[PDB]
Amino acid sequence: DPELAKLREDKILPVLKDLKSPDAKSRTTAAGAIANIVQDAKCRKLLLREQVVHIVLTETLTDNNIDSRAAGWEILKVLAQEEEADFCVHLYRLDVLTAIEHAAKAVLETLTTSEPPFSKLLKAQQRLVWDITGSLLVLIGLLALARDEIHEAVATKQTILRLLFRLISADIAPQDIYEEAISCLTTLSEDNLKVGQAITDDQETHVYDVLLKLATGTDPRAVMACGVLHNVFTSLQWMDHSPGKDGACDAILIPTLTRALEHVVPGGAKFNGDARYANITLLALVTLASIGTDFQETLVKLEDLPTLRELIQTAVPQLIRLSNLPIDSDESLTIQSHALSALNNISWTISCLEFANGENANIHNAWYPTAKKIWRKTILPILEADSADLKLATQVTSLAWAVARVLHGETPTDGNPHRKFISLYHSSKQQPFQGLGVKCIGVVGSLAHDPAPIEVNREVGVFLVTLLRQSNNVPPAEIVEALNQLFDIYGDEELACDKEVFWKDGFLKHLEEFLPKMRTLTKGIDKRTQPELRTRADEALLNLGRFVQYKKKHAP
Repeated sequence: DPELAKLREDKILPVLKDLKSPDAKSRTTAAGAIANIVQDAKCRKLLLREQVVHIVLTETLTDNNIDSRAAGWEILKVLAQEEEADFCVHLYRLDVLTAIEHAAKAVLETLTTSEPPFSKLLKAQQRLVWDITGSLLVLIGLLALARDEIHEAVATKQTILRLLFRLISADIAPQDIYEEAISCLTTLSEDNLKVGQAITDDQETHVYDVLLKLATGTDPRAVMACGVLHNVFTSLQWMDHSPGKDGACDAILIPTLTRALEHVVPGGAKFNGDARYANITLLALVTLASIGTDFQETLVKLEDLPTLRELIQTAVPQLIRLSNLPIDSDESLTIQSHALSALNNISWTISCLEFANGENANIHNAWYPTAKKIWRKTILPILEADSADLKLATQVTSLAWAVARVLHGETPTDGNPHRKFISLYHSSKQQPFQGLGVKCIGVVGSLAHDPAPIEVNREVGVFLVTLLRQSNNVPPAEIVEALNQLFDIYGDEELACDKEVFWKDGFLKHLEEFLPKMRTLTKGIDKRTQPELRTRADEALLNLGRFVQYKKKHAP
């Protein structure tokens, strides 16, 4: 390729010689140059071919001049932001974490020294320190997110943690730096024991107390603090069933998060006069969604369940309200999506509990009427409105499935929701257990249980059986869910749908006939690559055999 040779000749080779040499404008200038050169795919790749990282790690970063070190860190930053995660793995294998640790060491020295105190430095100098800090914070987050192994290595770098704690507790860095430090620590504290411990055991800066005061009060950064504290509560297992210092758990954060949601209204979401308050709103929703997942452990292990209690009484009403706001922008659509996400997580967690035989009766009773309200106030209104967005259809269907799993035959029939989900099912196929197809099958089967009307049961039953008869374009995960739905609905000879549908419409012939196709398809699922699906398919194949013999034994 001759166009690459010239491109290499006229923008790559020159700037690299600039990156080199004794001085030193050229280095921040190199960097700034690369910040835009790096943006082009073809220019970025030539630079990597020209060994820029090796240069930066051996020369630019180890330079006595801070203007040079700053330029070096900027270059690694923009590269990491543009490449895939494997680039971060590469920096990691080159031992970039030791260099980051050394730079954070120097930053921390400069911020805490009285010789001279940081405030007494010339503004141009303080800015370079912020330049570098900014680059480091971004890099640390990207690296942690690239691989679990790198995340754990970062957690062992006590000096990185101390820099974060100091930036957060001293509360004297510029706004963007404080926010990036909060965001970085949020990333590092997610599912990480060592980080959680470092935060709660920090008696140099008492970062945990600083965070706790902020999360609980009226500072506009309350929600940011909440994000970090929730991550550590889950990591350390500070929960309802085993509270942390002074009873600490997710429940103590829910008020602040719910408070953030009442400020959202149809009309004003983000302003220039009010910038990125829009910022609190989505962070609150993201945190609420994470709590909705994480609190599963308390349910397994409502005076003793304050988090569940706060989710039902305080959070969910606002989530419902936000889920159904008039859309008048992209912000309102993003907000609706984030609200559905949190509702979904909360609702799925509760529906995974065993309720038959009067188990978890207290939770069931506390939730049931909220389940019905979500069905009526969120699900139905979205369903009416033939939105073509599959993302939104996927979310509403996922939530509906979660809710219908609790309601079953008591799910409202208002508006014939089953027909819309079946219709959604077919339309999706015209544009593994997380597929939209599976979700449609799940919700529709759930609402068909006795005491659903017989014709609701019949339309759903006939849909499910027709998947078995015409399974050419039906993936295994959908077959497995369809079979399981059928087992749940027609397993009882004393229910009206047994004689009035199962036997009358000849479902048995079609189930029995499916068996060979089921054997074939179950074997086709690779155990190495899809062990969870294969396991569920084998169980369904076994139950299909059992169900067929049972129905024959009880044939009318």
